[PDB]
Amino acid sequence: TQFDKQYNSIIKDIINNGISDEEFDVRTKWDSDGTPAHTLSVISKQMRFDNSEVPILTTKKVAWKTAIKELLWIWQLKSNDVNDLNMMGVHIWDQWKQEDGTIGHAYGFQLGKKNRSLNGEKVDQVDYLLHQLKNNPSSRRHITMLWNPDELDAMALTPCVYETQWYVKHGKLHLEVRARSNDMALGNPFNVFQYNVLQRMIAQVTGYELGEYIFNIGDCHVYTRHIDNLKIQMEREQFEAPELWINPEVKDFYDFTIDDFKLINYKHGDKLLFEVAV
Amino acid sequence: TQFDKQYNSIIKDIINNGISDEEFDVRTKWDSDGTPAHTLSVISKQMRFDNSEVPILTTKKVAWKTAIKELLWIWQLKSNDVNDLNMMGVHIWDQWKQEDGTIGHAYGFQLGKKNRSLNGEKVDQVDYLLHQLKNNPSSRRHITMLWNPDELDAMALTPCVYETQWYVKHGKLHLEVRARSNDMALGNPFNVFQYNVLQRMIAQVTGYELGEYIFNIGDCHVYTRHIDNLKIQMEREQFEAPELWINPEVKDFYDFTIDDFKLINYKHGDKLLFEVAV
Repeated sequence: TQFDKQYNSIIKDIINNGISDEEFDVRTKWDSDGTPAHTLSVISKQMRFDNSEVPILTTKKVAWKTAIKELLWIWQLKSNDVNDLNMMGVHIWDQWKQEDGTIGHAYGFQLGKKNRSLNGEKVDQVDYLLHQLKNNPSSRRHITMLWNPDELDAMALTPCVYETQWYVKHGKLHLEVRARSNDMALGNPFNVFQYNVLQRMIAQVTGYELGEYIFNIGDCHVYTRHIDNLKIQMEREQFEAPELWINPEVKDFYDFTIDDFKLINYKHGDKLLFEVAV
Repeated sequence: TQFDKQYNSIIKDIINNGISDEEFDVRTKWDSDGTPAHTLSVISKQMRFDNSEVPILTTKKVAWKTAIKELLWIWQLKSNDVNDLNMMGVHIWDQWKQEDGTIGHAYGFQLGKKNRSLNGEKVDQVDYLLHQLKNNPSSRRHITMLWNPDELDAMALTPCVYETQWYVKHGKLHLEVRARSNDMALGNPFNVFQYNVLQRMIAQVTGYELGEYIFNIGDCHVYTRHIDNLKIQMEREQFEAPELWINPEVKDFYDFTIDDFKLINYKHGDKLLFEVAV
């Protein structure tokens, strides 16, 4: 399957055929020097996997544990409170916390709203999805959406991976996800691994085998100063994918904890430091 | 960039590798005899066009005028009233008409909700998008969304082609659209033409040239009794694409009317009758 091979192909396309945003007055700067941080981009890319391997990069280490913590905060706890994430030892969302400690009506807040009728009760997007995957498998509407048009102005940030659609065919659960934009050096490897974990989780609790995993990206971009590191990274040895052990005893989506996941035999290349933009 | 070529490739893939829904207790049946109407399907397909020609089939006639009428009702009038569509002489939505004459809070209703703050006024998704394409071209969030999670239960039908993402690069306006599901025989040709017309309208009024046009589909299906006719279509002669004249004098999106569009030199194959699935 291999994520290293697909990722390298998309990166080489951006480097070779990407379009620069030098024409625009960009709002991002390099923190080492205050100069404008420009990117090269391409539109509409897709990565697809058969699930014979965990989609994880071996040419650099992906921060797999943090990826799963963030997934749990959004999908399982359905929280918009950065303090819950701090308690899991995660600090990457601190910059976005509002005066009240939350990120607004974004991400987990959207997955927690009880806005769907089911069995005469009001349930959220997640519980609705869980029920429908088991009881109405052939549905052409198994979708979750974080891009709520009525609440965009109340979000501290708008989500990048904002939707999923699921399909059940012949006992297999297929997942397709979309990101409206992705920084290919820093965000993409993290997001691709993270949603595959979500697919393995839900398939386990709904009773299905793993189908295909498809990850779509609208604006694929890489910052110009990251290009040197990406070129090094593309010449590195690629290892065999590691195994992801997920505790077999978990039967309920809300019972999973960070200790129920383990990556076995994860070999990867040395650390590359990427200049910060923001 | 014949759409005929790309369409025929997808259809062949479905006929050959498609998966049957015979395993499920389908709720659709054939009009002629009441038996269950099953389908073959494939997941996640994509068509891309460079806009050098109008994406329209020539192996059968597409209902181009009706497609533009429904587009204006949803995007320009932003109406959920079937009576408005009947006045333009269109009846394909009558079956979904609720007792108040509307389709609930779907389609046009979502595009007309004043939910975004802009310059001291509350504006809807379409005016917000028009403003942003001109004033914040480089945005990674030029998205419209009809899949509003808070209102799915208030919709008489959930939309098939439910989202768009727009990109502005080097003076060109690219459009990416997604359908969660598409009946490939009856719905896809109509939907693919209809959204390209929207691209041309919007580019004309915002002052950009035409970029790429991408159409993504999640569950791609064809009803089994439609197969023979599709096999016929595939062996038919293909003609050059017609030119689409759009009135050069319209400067405001809200000024376009049906008489501002004319297809010229549209040659296509003879009529094929497809069995109705209720």
